[PDB]
Amino acid sequence: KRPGNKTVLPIMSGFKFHSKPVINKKPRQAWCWFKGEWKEAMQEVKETLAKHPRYKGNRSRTENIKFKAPGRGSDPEAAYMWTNCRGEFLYCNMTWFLNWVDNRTGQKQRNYAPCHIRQIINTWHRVGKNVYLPPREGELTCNSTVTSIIANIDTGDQTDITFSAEVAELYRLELGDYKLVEI
Amino acid sequence: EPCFREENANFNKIFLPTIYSIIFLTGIVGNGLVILVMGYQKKLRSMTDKYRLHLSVADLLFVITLPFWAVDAVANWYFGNFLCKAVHVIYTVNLYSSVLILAFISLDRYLAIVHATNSQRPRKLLAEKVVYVGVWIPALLLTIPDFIFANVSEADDRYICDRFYPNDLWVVVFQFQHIMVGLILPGIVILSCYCIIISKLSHSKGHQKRKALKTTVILILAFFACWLPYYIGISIDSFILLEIIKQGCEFENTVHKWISITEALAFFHCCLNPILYAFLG
Amino acid sequence: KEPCFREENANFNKIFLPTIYSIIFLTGIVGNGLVILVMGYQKKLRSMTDKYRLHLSVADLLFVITLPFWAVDAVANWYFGNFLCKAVHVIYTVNLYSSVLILAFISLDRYLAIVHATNSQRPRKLLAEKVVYVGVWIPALLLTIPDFIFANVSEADDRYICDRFYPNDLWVVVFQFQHIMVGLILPGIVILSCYCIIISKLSHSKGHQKRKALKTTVILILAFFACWLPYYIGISIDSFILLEIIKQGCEFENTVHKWISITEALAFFHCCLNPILYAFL
Amino acid sequence: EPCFREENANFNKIFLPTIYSIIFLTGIVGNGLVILVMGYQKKLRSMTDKYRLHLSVADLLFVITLPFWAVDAVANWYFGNFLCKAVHVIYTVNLYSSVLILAFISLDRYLAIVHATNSQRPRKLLAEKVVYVGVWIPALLLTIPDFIFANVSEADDRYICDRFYPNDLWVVVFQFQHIMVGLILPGIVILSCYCIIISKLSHSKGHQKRKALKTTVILILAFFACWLPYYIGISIDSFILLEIIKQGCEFENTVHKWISITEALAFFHCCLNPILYAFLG
Amino acid sequence: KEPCFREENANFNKIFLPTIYSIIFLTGIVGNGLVILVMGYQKKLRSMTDKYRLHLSVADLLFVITLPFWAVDAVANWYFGNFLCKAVHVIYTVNLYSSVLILAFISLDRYLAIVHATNSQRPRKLLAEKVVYVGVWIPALLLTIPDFIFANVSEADDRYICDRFYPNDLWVVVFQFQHIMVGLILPGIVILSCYCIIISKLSHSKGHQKRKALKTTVILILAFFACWLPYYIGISIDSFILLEIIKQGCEFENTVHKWISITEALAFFHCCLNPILYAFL
Repeated sequence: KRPGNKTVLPIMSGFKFHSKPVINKKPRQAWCWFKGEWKEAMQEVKETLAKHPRYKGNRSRTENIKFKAPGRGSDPEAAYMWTNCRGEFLYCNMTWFLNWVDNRTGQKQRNYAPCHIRQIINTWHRVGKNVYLPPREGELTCNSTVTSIIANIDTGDQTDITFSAEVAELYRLELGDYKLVEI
Repeated sequence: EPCFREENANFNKIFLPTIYSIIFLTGIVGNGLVILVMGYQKKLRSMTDKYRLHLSVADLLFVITLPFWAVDAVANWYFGNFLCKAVHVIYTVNLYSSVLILAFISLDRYLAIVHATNSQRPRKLLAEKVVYVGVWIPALLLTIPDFIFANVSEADDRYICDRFYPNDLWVVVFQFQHIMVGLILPGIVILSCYCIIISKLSHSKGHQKRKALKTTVILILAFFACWLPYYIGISIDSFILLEIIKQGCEFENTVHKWISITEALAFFHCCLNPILYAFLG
Repeated sequence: KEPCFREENANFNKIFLPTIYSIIFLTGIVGNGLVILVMGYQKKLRSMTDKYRLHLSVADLLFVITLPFWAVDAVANWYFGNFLCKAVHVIYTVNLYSSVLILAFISLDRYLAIVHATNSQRPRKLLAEKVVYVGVWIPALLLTIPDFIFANVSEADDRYICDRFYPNDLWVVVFQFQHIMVGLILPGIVILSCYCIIISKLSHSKGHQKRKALKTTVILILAFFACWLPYYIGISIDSFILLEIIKQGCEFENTVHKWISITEALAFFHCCLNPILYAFL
Repeated sequence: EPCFREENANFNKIFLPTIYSIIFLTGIVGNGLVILVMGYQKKLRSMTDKYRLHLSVADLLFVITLPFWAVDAVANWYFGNFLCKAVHVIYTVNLYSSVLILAFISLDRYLAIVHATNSQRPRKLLAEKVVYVGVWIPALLLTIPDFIFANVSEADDRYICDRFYPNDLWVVVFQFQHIMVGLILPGIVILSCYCIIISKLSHSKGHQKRKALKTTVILILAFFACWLPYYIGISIDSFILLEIIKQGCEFENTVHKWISITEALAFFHCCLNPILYAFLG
Repeated sequence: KEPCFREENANFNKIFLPTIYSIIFLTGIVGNGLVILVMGYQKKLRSMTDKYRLHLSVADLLFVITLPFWAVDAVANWYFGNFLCKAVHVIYTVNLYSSVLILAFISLDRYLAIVHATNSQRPRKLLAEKVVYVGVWIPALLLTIPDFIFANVSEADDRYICDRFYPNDLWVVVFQFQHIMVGLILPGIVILSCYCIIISKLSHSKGHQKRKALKTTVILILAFFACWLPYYIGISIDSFILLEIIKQGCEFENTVHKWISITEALAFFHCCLNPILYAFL
C-alpha cells in the first residue's frame, strides 16, 4: 500500500472550524507488508532443500542453509523488488525482511520492506528499459498471496541461497509439468 | 496525525445559550426602554445622546438576530441560507459600527474640552449629518465580503451557519484587517485623543465642575475589557493557522473552545449602555 | 439503539446542593420570620405595596420550612412517605407559581399607581384587599391538581426516590411546556409591557421624587428573573431533548441533568433577597 | 471493594498553604492593630469593644500558631507531641470562645435595647465578671479530651499531627456535640435575641437614633456564613460514619477534600473584627 | 529517582497567560503614560509622595515595554537573542525589587510625616529628593548582576527558551531563597513595624483628619501585597521542594509549576493599580 495526500472534508475553511490536511512529501515512498507464518515456511523450504537429492551440502542441518541477497552495485531488479501495483513499479530494500526471516542479530529486523517507486524498469524478456508516467495520486493498494520463490542455491562450505530476478522461472514452474505433444 | 478533528465540549453547548438568553433579555428590555425614552421622544441633553442612540439602534438590530445565534449554539438549522447571510452581515456591521461610534464620541469629547471656544457649529453638524456617512456606510461596505462570499454548508451530520473562505490565507488576512479596524486603529485614535483630553484637563484643575467624562470613560473601558480576550484568542488562532507556532490538535480545539467562550462572554457590549443609564454613570 | 443510561449520578452535586440548601434555609427562616414578625403580626404597614411583600414572604415561608426535605432528598432519597413527597412537591409548585404571580401583581400595581394617579385611589385598595387572593392563591392551588395526582414515591435499589411520574414522556414534556409558558412568558410579557409603559409615562415627568421608590421594585424583579432564568433555559433545553429534536447528546443530556440540578439549587435566592432589600433600601 | 485508602488531592496541596498564609498575615496584622489601639491604650468607648478585645486575643492565639498547620498541610509533623496537643487545644478553644462571646454580644444588645433603663450595673457585670467564668472556663473544660488523648503518629511514611480517637463512635459523639454547641444552641439563643431586639425596636420606629446594631449584625452574619459549610461537612461526615448514607469510597474522599477546602474557607472568620473596625462598620 | 518527568500539558495556561499579559500591557501603558504626562511632564506634584509615584510610574513604564515580549514568551518560545532575553529578565528584576523598596520608602515618608511632624521638615525634602534615587534605583541595579551573569537563552527542540539557568541545583536554591528573602521578609517587617508605630501614635491623637491621605497609601500597600503574595508562597514551596525534603511529589512539583505560572499571571497586577488609585480618590 502506498499512501497519498491525507484529506479532510472539502474546503470547509473559514473564520471558525478550519482544518488543514496533510500533503504527501514523497510521492515515491511506498510500503509492502508480507503476512503469514513466514519463518515456518522458510524452514520448510530449508527442509525441502535438505530433502532434495541434488543438494551437495550437509542435509542433516538447516542452519547453514541461509537466504542471501546479491551484493551492492548490482541490478535494481535483482537486489530490490520489482512488481507492478496497479500501473506502478515497486522497488523495496530487502534488508529488514531478510534479517527478520533469518534472525540475523545485530541488524534491523522487521516484517516489511521500505519501498520506493521507479518509473524506469529493466526488461526481463528482451534487452532494454521502459520509462513510465509519473505516479498517480491518491491511495494505491495491492493484495496477493505469495506462492513461490525465485532464487539460486550455491553448494559449498555454506549454503547461500541467492535470490535472482528470473521472472520466467514462475511460468517455468507453472507450465513445466505440461508438455505439448502431437498425436 | 491524520488531520485536526472537531470535538466540542458539552459544557459549551449549555453554558453558551444561557449566556445568549441572558444578554437577549437584558438587551431587548434595555435598548427598548432607551430608544423609547430618547429617540421616540426627543429628550436630548447633549450631542453624546444621538451617538449613543446610533449605538443603541445598531445594538438593537443585533439583538433581533441574537437568538438565531442561540439556536446555532445548541442545534442545527432548518431555515435557509438567506437568514445566515443576514445574521452574519448584521454581526459584522454592529461589531464594526459600535467601535466606530465609540471613536466618534471620543473625538467629540476631544473637540469638547480642547477646542471649547471655537467649536460649536462643527459639533452640531457632526452630530447631525456626518455620522451617517461616517458610521454605517463604511461598515456596510465592510459587509460586502460577508454578503458575496459566505454561505451555508453541510458538515454531513449537521447544519452549520458559519464562515467559509476559499483558503486559510483569506481567513488570516480577513481577521487581520478585522483586528485593525476593530481594536487597534480606533484604539489608537481613542487613546491618543484621551491623552490630549487629560493633558488639557491638567491645565484647568482650578475649575472642576463637570464630572461628565466618567460615563464615556467607563463606556470605552468596559467595551475594551469586554472585547479583549476574543481578539487575543483569534490572534492565537491566527498564529497557529499561519503555522508559525504549530503545537497539535489539542491546542487547536483548546483555542476554538476559548474563542467560543470569549465571544459569548464578550458580547456583553450589548449590555453596557442601558445599565449605565439606569445607574446614571 | 441507545437507552436512557442515567446510572452515573453525581458526587460534587451531592456535596454542593446541601450547603446551598442550608444557607438558603437559614437565611429564609431568619429573614422571613423577622419580616413576618415586624410587619404582619404588629401591623407596621406604612406603604401599600408592602402587603404584596408580605404575601411573597408567606410564599417564602411555605418554601423554606419544606426546604430541608429537599435537602435530604438531595443527599438521600425519600424515607418519609408518598404523602409527604406529594406535600413537598405541591408546596414547591404553589410557592414557585405564587412568587411570579405576586410579582406580576405588584407590576400591575405600580402601573396603576403611577399611570392612574388621579382616579385609582379606591381601586388600588380594592386590589389590595379583595381580588388579590383569588388572583394569586386560587390559581396557584388549582394548577396543582396534576401535582397532587402524579406525585408519588417509586421503589428502586433501596432508594425510594421522591419524584413525579407520568404515563409517558409526552405528559412530562407537556407539563414542562405549560410550566415554562405560564411560569415565564405571560408574567414576563405583562411585566415588560407595563414597565415599558411606566418608563414611557415617567418620561413626561421632569425627574420627580416618586421615581425614588421604583428602584426597589426593579431590583426585585430583575433579581428574581436573573435567578430563575437559567433554570428556565435548562428546562427548555431538557424538554427539547425529548420529543426527538436533539437526539445526539446523551452525555450532554446527563450533563444537562447535572446543570439543571445545580441551577435549580441556585434559583432559590428569591426568598433570600426579600429581607436583603430591607437590609438595604 | 478490596479496602479503603487515604489520599490528599494534588491541587489543595499547594492551595491550602496559600489560604493559610494569607489568613495568617492578615490575622496577625489585624489582631495586633486592634489590641494595640484598644487594649494597651484603653481607648475603648462602649461595652461591645471589650468583647472585641477578647475576640482579638483568642484570634491571636489561633493565628500565630496557624503556620504550624501551614507546614503540616504539605510536610510531615516532625515537631513533637506537645506541639500537636497545644495547637489542637488552642484551635478548639478559639473555635468555642468566639461563638460564646458572639452570643454574649447578642445578649448585650438584647439587654441594651429593651432594658435600657433598669440595667446599668448588669452591663459591667456581664462585661467584667461573667466573661471569665462563662467564656474561657467552659471553653477550657470542653477541651479536656484534646489535652488527654492527642498524640502524633508515624503512619507508614507520614508524621501526622491529627485528632486521634479510640473508635469511630467517639468521633461522631464529638461531631454531634460539636455542631450542637457550636452552631445549634447559639443559633437559637442569638436568633431569639435579635428577634426580640427587632420586635421591640419596631415599637420605637419614631426614634431610630443610634443604629449601632449593624456592626454586630454584619459580624454574626459573616461569622455564620463562614462557618456553616464546615458544619454541614462535618454533619455529612458524621452521617457517613453512622453508615446510613453509604455509596462508596470515592464519595467519602470527595467529602474529605470538601472538609479541607471548607475549613480553609472557614478560617476567613479571623479577620472580621479588625476589617470591620477599619471600615468603622 | 526520576529527574524531571517532563510534560507539556499547559494548553489552558498557554492561552491564559497571553491574555492576562495583554490586558496588563494595555492598562499599564495607558495608566503609566497618562500619569507621567500629568505628574512629571507639567509638574503637578502636591505632596512629596507624588515623586515616589512618579518613580514607580517610570518603573511600570519600563515593565510595560516588555510585557509583549513576555506574551510572546508565554505563547511561543523565545526568538530574539540572548541580549534581549537578558534585557527582559533584568528589567523584570529591577521592577520586582524597586517596587518593594520604593513602597518601603513611602512607608518611611508617612512614618516621618506623622511622628516627627515638627522637627523634621527639611529631612523630609532631603529624602524626597536626594537619597531617594540612590535608595531605590541603584540597590536594585546591584541586585541585577546574577540576572545578567546567569540568565540567557538555552538550546531545546527548536524552542530556544528564555529562562534562568544554573550549573546545578545549589545555585537554584541560593538564588531563589535570596530572592524570596529580599522580596518578602525585610520589606514586610519594616512595613508592619512602621505602620504599627504610626497607628500607635495615632491613638494619642483625637481622631484628626490627617489620616485621610493615609488611606490611599494603606490600600496601595495592601493591594500590592495581595497582588504579590500567592506567588511568594508558591516560590517558597518551589524553593522548599529542593534538598529532598519532599521528593515523592513529582506530579505535585508539576502542579507547583503550573500554579507558579498562574500566580505570576495574578501577581503582575501591581502595575495596573498604581494609576487606578489615581483614577479613584
